[PDB]
Amino acid sequence: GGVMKPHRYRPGTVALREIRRYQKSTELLIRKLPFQRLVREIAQDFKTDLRFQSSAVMALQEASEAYLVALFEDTNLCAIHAKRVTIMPKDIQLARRIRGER
Amino acid sequence: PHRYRPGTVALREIRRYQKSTELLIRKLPFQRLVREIAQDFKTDLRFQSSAVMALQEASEAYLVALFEDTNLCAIHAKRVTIMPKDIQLARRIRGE
Amino acid sequence: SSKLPPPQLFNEACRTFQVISDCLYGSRSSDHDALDCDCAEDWRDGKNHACGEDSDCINRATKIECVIGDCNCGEGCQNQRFQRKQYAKVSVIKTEKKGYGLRADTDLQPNDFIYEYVGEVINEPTFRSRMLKYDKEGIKHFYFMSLTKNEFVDATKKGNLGRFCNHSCNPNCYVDKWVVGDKLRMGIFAARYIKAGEELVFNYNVDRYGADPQPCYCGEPNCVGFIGGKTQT
Amino acid sequence: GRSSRAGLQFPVGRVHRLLRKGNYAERVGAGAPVYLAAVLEYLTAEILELAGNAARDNKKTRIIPRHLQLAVRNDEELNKLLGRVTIAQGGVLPNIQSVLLPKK
Amino acid sequence: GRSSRAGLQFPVGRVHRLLRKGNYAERVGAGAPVYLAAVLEYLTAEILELAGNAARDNKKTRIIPRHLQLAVRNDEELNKLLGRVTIAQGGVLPNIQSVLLPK
Amino acid sequence: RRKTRKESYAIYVYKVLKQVHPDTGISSKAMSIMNSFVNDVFERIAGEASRLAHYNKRSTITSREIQTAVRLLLPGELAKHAVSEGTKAVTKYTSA
Amino acid sequence: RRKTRKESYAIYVYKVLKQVHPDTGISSKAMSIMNSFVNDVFERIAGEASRLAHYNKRSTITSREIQTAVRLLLPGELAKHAVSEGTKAVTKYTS
Amino acid sequence: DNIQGITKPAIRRLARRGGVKRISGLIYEETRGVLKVFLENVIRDAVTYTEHAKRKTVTAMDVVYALKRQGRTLYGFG
Amino acid sequence: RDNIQGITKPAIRRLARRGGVKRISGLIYEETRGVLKVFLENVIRDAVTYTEHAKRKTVTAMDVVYALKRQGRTLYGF
DNA sequence: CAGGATGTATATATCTGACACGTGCCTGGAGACTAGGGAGTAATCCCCTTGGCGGTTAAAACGCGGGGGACAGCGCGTACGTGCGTTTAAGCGGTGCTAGAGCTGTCTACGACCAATTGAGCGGCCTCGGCACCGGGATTCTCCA
DNA sequence: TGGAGAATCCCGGTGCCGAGGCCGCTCAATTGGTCGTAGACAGCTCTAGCACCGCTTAAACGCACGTACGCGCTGTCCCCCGCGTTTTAACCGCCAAGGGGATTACTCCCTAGTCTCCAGGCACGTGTCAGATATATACATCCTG
Ligand SMILES: [Zn+2]
Ligand SMILES: [Zn+2]
Ligand SMILES: [Zn+2]
Repeated sequence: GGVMKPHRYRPGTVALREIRRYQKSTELLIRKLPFQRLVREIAQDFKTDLRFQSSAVMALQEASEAYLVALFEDTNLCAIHAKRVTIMPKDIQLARRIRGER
Repeated sequence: PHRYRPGTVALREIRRYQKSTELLIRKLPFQRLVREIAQDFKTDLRFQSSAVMALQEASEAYLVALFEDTNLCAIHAKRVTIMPKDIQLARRIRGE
Repeated sequence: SSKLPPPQLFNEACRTFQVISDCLYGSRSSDHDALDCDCAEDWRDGKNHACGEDSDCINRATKIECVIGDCNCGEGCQNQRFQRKQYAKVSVIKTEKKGYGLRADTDLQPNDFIYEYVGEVINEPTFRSRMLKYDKEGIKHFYFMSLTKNEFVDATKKGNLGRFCNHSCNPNCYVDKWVVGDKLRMGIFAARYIKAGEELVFNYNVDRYGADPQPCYCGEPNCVGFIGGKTQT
Repeated sequence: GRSSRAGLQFPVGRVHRLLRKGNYAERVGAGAPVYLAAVLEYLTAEILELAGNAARDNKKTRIIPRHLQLAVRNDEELNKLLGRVTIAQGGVLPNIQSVLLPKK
Repeated sequence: GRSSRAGLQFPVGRVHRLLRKGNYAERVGAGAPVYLAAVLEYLTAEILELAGNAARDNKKTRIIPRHLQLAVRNDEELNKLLGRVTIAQGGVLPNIQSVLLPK
Repeated sequence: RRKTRKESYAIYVYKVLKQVHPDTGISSKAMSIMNSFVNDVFERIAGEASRLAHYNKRSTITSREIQTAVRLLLPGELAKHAVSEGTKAVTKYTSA
Repeated sequence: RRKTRKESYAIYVYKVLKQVHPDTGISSKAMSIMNSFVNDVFERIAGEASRLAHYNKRSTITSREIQTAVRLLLPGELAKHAVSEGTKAVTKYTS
Repeated sequence: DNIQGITKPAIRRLARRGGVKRISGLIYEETRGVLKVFLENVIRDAVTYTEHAKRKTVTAMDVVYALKRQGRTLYGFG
Repeated sequence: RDNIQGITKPAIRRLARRGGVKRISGLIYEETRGVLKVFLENVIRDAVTYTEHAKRKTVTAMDVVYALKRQGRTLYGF
């Protein structure tokens, strides 16, 4: 008999499918609890035994995700400018340089 | 018949104009540009000399920063010249 | 080419079955709702295809098909073709060693819709039941392809013209997964230039459970004598 | 009510109180709260209208943050006014670069 | 004078008057203008000291805008404090990218 | 016993929504977003009117200062219609 | 003498310059830049203290608001030395 | 160590919302570094507001005002 | 009129030299003139708005500085 | 070879969590009146803006040769996308405990406020030297034999 | 690589106007009383944040495979640069009206503060519905005799 495995999707097709799915939805893309642990670890270096409201961690996660999404949008535009379709660390560093954060 | 290579004069001008501090746009043409732009908002506007100098300073500083970032984009794209799409990219990254 | 040069029927032909063209599966998916895109048509009477077959329409670029009637282009959307059957022209040629080939009937432009493999989609215990009943019955031709990893397709019961193919180590067509009506389906597409007459044979990439396959009669230096899959199951 | 006298929905009185006790100037004119309430109600109506149209075009009857995000980012002028604000749980506009699509 | 009592050169009285008449709060604490004058004196002293150093490094004893520019841009924290600031007649740092230099 | 009287623009945004589209509702989080937006626009216009009063050595925010702030803040047709609405409002208010 | 009094920070910036650099002068344009800079930083710090007082339902700008605004606006080592100078000045002034 | 808790698939998803099609393997360290700098600045300003207000909990309003100070005002929390 | 061509090619080339540019495409000059027209249009618009509010007929240096301040490109020395 | 118990897909009456509307209450808004000071308006002055003219000459325009860098194709290899199977924390709910936010009460220190005073600081004018500019030689960099 | 050549740098000499200081003046800064509300502080309440735990399962992870895309090389060609020659208009100094910014004088209406009163807005129950869920139910699977 035998299982007959056909050809998979070409590289990029599932990627574009994810592009459309995540640009159409609104749920958070970062895991809430690991991010909360990251927030408490970063806050540790200023005041010991700091407490956070859940809405504060949620506002930080929203702000963080919006900032990274906008940075990757700018990175994608500079990447596509340079005749590539693959972003590189240099691209993000260029984005931050032009934005004035460096 | 002694000619410089296409580009060393560019570097000497870069060192020269980055070393000096003076307005690089011609005063009277820029003042005519300012008055022309101002005509479409209110008729018979007067300008203090210091206001035109402040406009020329801000104009030169903004263009300098824009060209510096456009140059960084050009170098990023494995080139040494600037193209219109580099300026459009720079202004897009900035947020206009 | 013209290597597989009296065409045969479907039910010098192969074994009999029932010709199907619709969804007559076992139970069922894909769950991906394709929403109505704002594609500009250039279509009133068919001067150009609305969701064009090789232009930049967002639905066709990701192996997604519009449903008929709900996309903004209406019915002229060429990315509706699994629901409207814009198939190519093949026929059934009898070959003494390759068996039955889908000979091309018109000279086919590369990178276009050729045909669709439709049949019965089933799960794994009923699938191994089909395997056991068929190799206890004694068939020598096996259509136990996998739509997804879980489900499987079979066309010898109620299939269509996509049965008459084989394995070639140099493929001319290929098969790729598409989605239509929230249903995952399969389509065979060309990649190279296709001339009328030669059989359209691709890479099966079978992981056969048996030990003795028929040899790959492609006769090329790229053929290892047998087919070549992924795992030795 | 002072709001009904100007034909506005937004509270002229509350705006007047916020202006006096919000530490913006020593004195606040009488026409300033009326004018400010008019501008606030107009901008609120414009963005709620664009959001409502976006929600109705997506076959929903409840305005959600996503529809506000679309309302802002799809109207050039409001985009300019609100270019540096983040709308909570709003996502981004569907924008796929042409170059990312397959070739001929 | 309250300036000499607090050991500051900036006028705490003037700062206090600007705070009261500047529509910042209804009441202004007595320690606030002293603290603000101290912070202004520190920032002014840092920028002036760096501009002076740069001026000696250009064989000039009179600080001109170019020296203030060099002073601002060579201090990373002042550059961060003044990233949206433009100094008139300041010019630009001598920064030539490596890729343009002859090889 | 109730907790604390906290004010918001909730009911006014809801009345405006019922005035422009009676059969449309709004989520609580969206109402929060609208409240933050109204407070933001308010803070910007009040800050600019404050700076205008300060720069011209005046201690009164009148409808003129708000009008100039509106012309500075809204880009184009938004400003033109905002000035139209404000003029209507102030006129009808002072003439009744 | 038939001219409106236009205040400045000129003489104080000059005093600070003479205290930090013994033999050094300063041009008119550089003094204008420094004066606008001092007015700018003053406006920033006072605005930040004003909004900080407003946020916490306070109506008074005390040393605390100025201290927090200075720590918010000045990056790193600048903030450290500025808060040191502020505390020093208030300590001397209350005595 | 918790900066690696913002896992590589999540970073990929973040890029996916931004329209990125292919991602180099070296991106993830740069992205975690950028995230660390941004969160450090916003959290530092939030902690400065809490220390001023004599409260031990970082409140939502503190985060909103901290973000607004850096020109990234956030709607939907007050 | 067509006085915007008063900003000539070598002056734009000078600004570019100060910006670190080494080679300039021919289209850069028209693109820069258009960008500068947009920028100056916005700044002069804000300046004229300040001047008309102040009941003055001359745009002063302070109006231009405050206008630049509104756009986060503050100018010192006027 | 045989039905019964069992597993599975299907349509379903229902359950939940978020939203629209009615209820009591309280505090802030509205109305009314008065005082004082900011501002509105007329009037005058005089600074500095606008306009003009003429001579200088430096920069801009323009033309042309040429080189080197942009761009496109080709080819190549490796790294990243996709997928499968394995595992693990994420998430959810459920439970418990107490820190601290939030509100109140009382009191007091601290700043608003006002009048008198006086010197710090600002405008005007006056002086001399740092610098802007120029010329001459010296070094430094570039490029072609 | 070194000599020629152009560009720039350094180093003194002259002129000049602007920095820096003094003088007279005025109004804002300082001091001393006087008071009234903001806030510091202790206490109490009650929400909500943190901590733990079990369970389920969706996503992360690791490896395998393969292809397509990044990157380096090479050719072509064309466009911008270096530079010389010609032209035009900016620029600098000087002058002449005169417009309008800035100040003055004085009045007066508009807004802060206070007092009086009541209903609009907010917290909270109460009812209603998209969307998810446990449940009757039809058809195929195994299951033992
Ligand atoms: Zn389409
Ligand atoms: Zn379509
Ligand atoms: Zn073969």
